[PDB]
Amino acid sequence: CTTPTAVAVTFDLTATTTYGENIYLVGSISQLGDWETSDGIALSADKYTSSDPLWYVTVTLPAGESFEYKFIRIESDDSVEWESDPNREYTVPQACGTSTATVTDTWR
Repeated sequence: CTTPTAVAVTFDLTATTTYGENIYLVGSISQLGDWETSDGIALSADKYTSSDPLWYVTVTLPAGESFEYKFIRIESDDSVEWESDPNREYTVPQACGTSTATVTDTWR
Protein backbone atom coordinates (compact mmCIF):
# COMPACT_ATOMS: atom_id res chain seq x y z
CA CYS A 1 0.00 0.00 0.00
CA THR A 2 2.73 2.53 1.11
CA THR A 3 3.28 3.48 4.73
CA PRO A 4 6.01 6.07 5.24
CA THR A 5 8.66 5.34 7.87
CA ALA A 6 8.64 8.96 9.11
CA VAL A 7 5.61 11.16 10.04
CA ALA A 8 5.68 14.91 10.47
CA VAL A 9 3.71 15.37 13.72
CA THR A 10 2.31 18.85 14.52
CA PHE A 11 1.69 19.44 18.25
CA ASP A 12 -1.02 22.19 18.48
CA LEU A 13 -1.19 23.33 22.10
CA THR A 14 -3.86 25.70 23.44
CA ALA A 15 -2.27 27.73 26.19
CA THR A 16 -2.75 31.29 27.38
CA THR A 17 0.66 32.77 28.07
CA THR A 18 1.93 36.13 29.37
CA TYR A 19 4.62 38.11 27.62
CA GLY A 20 7.90 36.44 28.45
CA GLU A 21 6.67 32.82 28.77
CA ASN A 22 7.91 30.28 26.32
CA ILE A 23 6.65 26.80 25.87
CA TYR A 24 8.64 23.67 25.33
CA LEU A 25 7.85 20.12 24.60
CA VAL A 26 9.80 17.32 26.41
CA GLY A 27 9.17 13.62 26.22
CA SER A 28 10.39 10.08 26.75
CA ILE A 29 12.47 9.51 23.60
CA SER A 30 15.79 11.06 22.50
CA GLN A 31 14.04 13.24 19.84
CA LEU A 32 12.07 14.98 22.62
CA GLY A 33 15.04 15.31 25.03
CA ASP A 34 14.48 12.20 26.96
CA TRP A 35 13.26 13.97 29.44
CA GLU A 36 15.71 16.81 29.94
CA THR A 37 14.21 20.38 30.06
CA SER A 38 17.36 21.75 28.37
CA ASP A 39 16.91 19.25 25.48
CA GLY A 40 13.19 20.16 25.02
CA ILE A 41 11.70 21.53 21.78
CA ALA A 42 10.62 25.20 21.64
CA LEU A 43 7.10 25.79 20.33
CA SER A 44 6.31 28.86 18.26
CA ALA A 45 3.59 31.41 18.89
CA ASP A 46 3.35 32.49 15.28
CA LYS A 47 -0.30 31.45 15.06
CA TYR A 48 -1.37 32.73 18.49
CA THR A 49 -4.37 35.01 18.58
CA SER A 50 -6.63 36.20 21.36
CA SER A 51 -9.50 33.88 20.22
CA ASP A 52 -7.14 30.90 19.54
CA PRO A 53 -4.13 31.03 21.96
CA LEU A 54 -2.17 28.45 19.99
CA TRP A 55 1.50 27.40 20.28
CA TYR A 56 2.83 24.78 17.94
CA VAL A 57 5.80 22.76 16.69
CA THR A 58 6.18 20.12 14.01
CA VAL A 59 8.53 17.16 14.69
CA THR A 60 9.32 14.34 12.29
CA LEU A 61 9.01 11.11 14.20
CA PRO A 62 9.26 7.50 13.03
CA ALA A 63 5.92 5.78 12.35
CA GLY A 64 4.45 3.47 14.97
CA GLU A 65 6.58 4.94 17.78
CA SER A 66 4.96 5.46 21.17
CA PHE A 67 6.10 7.93 23.77
CA GLU A 68 5.07 9.92 26.79
CA TYR A 69 5.32 13.73 26.86
CA LYS A 70 4.53 16.94 28.71
CA PHE A 71 4.63 20.59 27.93
CA ILE A 72 6.50 22.96 30.17
CA ARG A 73 6.34 26.77 30.61
CA ILE A 74 9.57 28.70 31.15
CA GLU A 75 9.17 32.20 32.57
CA SER A 76 12.13 34.53 32.14
CA ASP A 77 13.84 33.27 35.40
CA ASP A 78 14.01 29.82 33.86
CA SER A 79 11.51 28.81 36.57
CA VAL A 80 9.93 25.76 35.02
CA GLU A 81 6.30 24.94 35.43
CA TRP A 82 5.34 21.49 34.18
CA GLU A 83 1.89 20.32 33.11
CA SER A 84 -0.12 18.31 35.65
CA ASP A 85 0.13 14.53 35.82
CA PRO A 86 -0.43 12.27 34.16
CA ASN A 87 2.05 12.17 31.35
CA ARG A 88 0.37 12.39 27.95
CA GLU A 89 0.89 9.56 25.50
CA TYR A 90 0.89 9.20 21.79
CA THR A 91 1.55 6.69 19.00
CA VAL A 92 2.70 8.15 15.69
CA PRO A 93 0.34 6.64 13.16
CA GLN A 94 1.27 3.99 10.71
CA ALA A 95 -1.21 4.20 7.90
CA CYS A 96 -1.55 4.12 4.14
CA GLY A 97 -0.45 7.29 2.42
CA THR A 98 -0.05 9.15 5.70
CA SER A 99 2.89 11.35 6.22
CA THR A 100 1.32 13.98 8.51
CA ALA A 101 -0.38 13.81 11.95
CA THR A 102 -1.78 16.42 14.27
CA VAL A 103 -1.96 16.27 18.01
CA THR A 104 -4.41 18.73 19.68
CA ASP A 105 -3.81 19.40 23.33
CA THR A 106 -4.80 22.03 25.84
CA TRP A 107 -2.58 22.98 28.73
CA ARG A 108 -3.79 21.39 32.07
